[PDB]
Amino acid sequence: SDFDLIVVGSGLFGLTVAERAASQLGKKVLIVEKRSHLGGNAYSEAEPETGIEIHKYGAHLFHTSNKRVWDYVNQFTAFTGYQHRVFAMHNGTAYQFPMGLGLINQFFGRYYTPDEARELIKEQSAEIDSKDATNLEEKAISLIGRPLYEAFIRDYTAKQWQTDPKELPAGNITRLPVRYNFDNRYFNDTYEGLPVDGYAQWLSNMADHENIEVRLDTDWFEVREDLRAQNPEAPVVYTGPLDRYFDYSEGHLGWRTLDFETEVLNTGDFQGTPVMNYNDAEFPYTRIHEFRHFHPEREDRHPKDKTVIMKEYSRFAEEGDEPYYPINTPSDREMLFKYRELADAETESGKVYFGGRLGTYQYLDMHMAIASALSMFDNKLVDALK
Amino acid sequence: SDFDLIVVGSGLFGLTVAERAASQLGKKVLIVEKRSHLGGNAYSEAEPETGIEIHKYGAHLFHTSNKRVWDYVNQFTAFTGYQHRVFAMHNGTAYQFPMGLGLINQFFGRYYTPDEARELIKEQSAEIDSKDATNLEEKAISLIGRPLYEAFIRDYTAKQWQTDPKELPAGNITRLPVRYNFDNRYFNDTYEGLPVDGYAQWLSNMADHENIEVRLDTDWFEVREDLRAQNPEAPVVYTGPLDRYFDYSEGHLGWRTLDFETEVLNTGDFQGTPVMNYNDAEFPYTRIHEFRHFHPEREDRHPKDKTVIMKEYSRFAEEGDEPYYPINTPSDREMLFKYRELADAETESGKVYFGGRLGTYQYLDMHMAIASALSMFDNKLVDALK
Ligand SMILES: Cc1cc2c(cc1C)N(C[C@H](O)[C@H](O)[C@H](O)COP(=O)(O)OP(=O)(O)OC[C@H]1O[C@@H](n3cnc4c(N)ncnc43)[C@H](O)[C@@H]1O)c1[nH]c(=O)[nH]c(=O)c1N2
Ligand SMILES: Cc1cc2c(cc1C)N(C[C@H](O)[C@H](O)[C@H](O)COP(=O)(O)OP(=O)(O)OC[C@H]1O[C@@H](n3cnc4c(N)ncnc43)[C@H](O)[C@@H]1O)c1[nH]c(=O)[nH]c(=O)c1N2
Ligand SMILES: O=C(O)C[C@@H]1Sc2nnc(-c3cccs3)n2N=C1c1ccc(Cl)cc1
Ligand SMILES: O=C(O)C[C@@H]1Sc2nnc(-c3cccs3)n2N=C1c1ccc(Cl)cc1
Repeated sequence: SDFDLIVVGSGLFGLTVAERAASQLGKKVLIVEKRSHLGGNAYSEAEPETGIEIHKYGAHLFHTSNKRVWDYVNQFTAFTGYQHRVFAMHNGTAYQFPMGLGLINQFFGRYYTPDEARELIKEQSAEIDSKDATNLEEKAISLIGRPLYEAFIRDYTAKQWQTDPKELPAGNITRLPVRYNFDNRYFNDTYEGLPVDGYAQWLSNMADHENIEVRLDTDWFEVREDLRAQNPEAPVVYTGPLDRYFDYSEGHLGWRTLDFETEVLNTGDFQGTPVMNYNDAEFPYTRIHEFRHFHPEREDRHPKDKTVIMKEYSRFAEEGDEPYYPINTPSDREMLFKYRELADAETESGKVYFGGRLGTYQYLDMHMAIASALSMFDNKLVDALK
Repeated sequence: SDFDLIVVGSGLFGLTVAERAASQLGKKVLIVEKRSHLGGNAYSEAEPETGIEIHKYGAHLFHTSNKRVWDYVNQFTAFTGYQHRVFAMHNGTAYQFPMGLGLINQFFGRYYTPDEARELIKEQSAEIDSKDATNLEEKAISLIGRPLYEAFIRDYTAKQWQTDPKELPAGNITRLPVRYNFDNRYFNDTYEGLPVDGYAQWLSNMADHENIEVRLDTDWFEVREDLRAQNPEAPVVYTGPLDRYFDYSEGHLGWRTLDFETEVLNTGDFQGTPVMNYNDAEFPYTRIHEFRHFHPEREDRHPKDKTVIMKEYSRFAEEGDEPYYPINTPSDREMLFKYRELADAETESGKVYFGGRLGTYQYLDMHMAIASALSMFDNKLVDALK
């Protein structure tokens, strides 16, 4: 028998689980990854012409307030001091973003003290009682007022979810916080940074252990009869699609996908910030990423008069698209439930554990996936591998 | 016989000289300090009614790109992650500051790309060519255009120096940088932070050594005859005013001083950011500091319906005002040249060394003082107090 553990999927969840087993329990791990590379969607690589590090599966920003995770993660990479900030384009003006005093002054046309702004938001949002809000539009209005909702929320939402917010259902927003200071640090986590040597290097490291064999370009469902037969004792951590695992017997869970239009441009700086949101309906893309700006420490390496940008587009994920964000319509929810029960059975009866973004039909930040894998390793995999 | 070195003044340049003396080459040192505390103007303390750390003699922000100084400095304290950011109040709008894409957008009314912005600034500063320009005012306009100059530079300059910019020489401004991106990190030094437990602590530990004894509330001139008698080959490091040493014999050197009106308010947040510049003439003060925002990691220990602010005012420094920034008028310089030969003759026949802001008539950042002190300690001191 070849392996004590089988991990399907090479994302942060899979990797963490495989790496812990390998180095903590001394067990032997096979990682079966369907793509040609490790790391799932966190994987990055050099754009050929500029050499700038880019993401083909979406921009990734590491941040966490979990010291265990931070310490763990720092075993495989150093991190830059990068602090993620975002701006929001509305009617040809780049707004300071997360809503706070900066956006408020730009928007309403004059400076508001912290107390004056609290009062402003209340006066604006009073048009509707949260109690009386019958949908998402009303709920949002009830929280931040119609002008801010109409300026920065409505269209942006329609683009991402391709639905009128008048038609989404009110419970979808519990809160829309306004910062009543000038703090525009996008994350409020203790630790934040980008991998000094790029993502690929970091993920590659997590998998570089003597007790780990990586199997790229290999669909689990194509080789699972063999592998199970040869390693009948070995449990399985599955981070693949949950509905696909059960042969879509309860239907197909709905995801949004993302399209990325990449351009190399003959300027050294296109927007002077890593990410520009586009809140208006008049521009089809949701954001533009300019990647050089993610690693300002590399400016000497970087082209002087070239930059790579990437326009992002939201779309329902169809036959052949990469699934990215779970949609969670009522049907999706009822469907998820049936699959969740089936999974419970499978785990008990089969020693097949489900994890990760796809495995659980749930969006996970990198640090939340890592935490969840540390938990599964602790509460389940040490016993199961004992 | 009792001391191998006397250091005058407990500001950073002195603490650096005395510590590098005691710790590294062993000698026993005396520090004489006019004032009732260590640190000079760096010294912080808690404000009674709120307990918030404040500087009674001006906000101090540590930042440097000298690793040696960074290292040295950490030997005595630890630093927060704090990054300094400034906002500029003009005609009732807080502006993103250092001039860059943000300010430009707020000011000119629409978003300019990095390239578009460079065009805009070129076109606006075309009005005066650089090697034209009689005065500083014209030089500025030559570099950034007249509208920006009048909004953000003119009155603010006039407030700090109490002079008409158009009767300052053009030479005073060489570069007037506008950032053609969205970076508003105020300093661009490699290392940056505030002392986790305040400056007061940090300063103590600089002193706190065995070969270091320090007399507070002690004027050098009131006691130097005795001390020089008993300890008569011990060279002196003088960091007091260069002109008061030689009894103002060649004139009084012109300095700026700052006054600080302190207010404790019935509100947890006055302006939502540490420092707001006031660029306009209708405001007597240059700057408002709200000190709770210097240390956000203590928002628990902080009150939640109180905060303390300081309005900063600029004035010509009287004798017995605390000198802050050298004015360098032509009379000032001519005076300075003769104070220098007086001081250099004094070093060479009295073994008194002249260092620090006050001893050299020269503004020094915290880290430029330490760097300076170290290089005196090397080149001048250890050589001649073998
Ligand atoms: C567009 C976009 C943007 C972001 C993010 C995600 C996405 C999609 N994330 C989340 C981040 O990618 C995170 O690492 C994952 O969500 C973690 O969950 P998984 O480990 O399951 O990753 P992930 O979903 O990447 O791993 C799944 C892997 O399993 C493989 N697989 C699927 N089926 C298989 C099969 N049958 N056989 C073999 N292999 C199979 C897949 O190929 C894939 O590599 C993020 N996080 C963050 O912290 N900050 C951020 O800014 C972002 N940004
Ligand atoms: C208002 C203001 C604001 C700032 C700053 C200064 C000032 C004045 N600085 C500069 C910094 O505070 C200062 O340079 C350092 O403390 C060290 O400089 P010196 O020790 O050389 O002068 P420093 O003044 O600190 O040292 C000399 C001290 O010796 C004492 N002394 C004078 N005469 C004496 C006598 N006859 N006998 C005994 N003792 C005597 C005085 O109390 C005097 O302060 C700063 N730096 C930075 O990096 N970031 C910042 O934000 C600021 N902000
Ligand atoms: O920017 C990001 O990386 C994620 C943002 S923010 C966020 N936080 N929680 C969630 C989700 C919960 C449940 C499903 S998605 N999101 N969704 C994002 C998002 C959603 C849909 C689309 Cl088309 C594009 C971005
Ligand atoms: O923020 C600070 O700590 C100082 C600023 S910025 C700066 N950098 N170098 C210098 C000087 C060189 C030479 C004389 S002063 N300055 N001056 C400042 C300043 C000057 C006058 C006034 Cl009333 C107030 C602040």
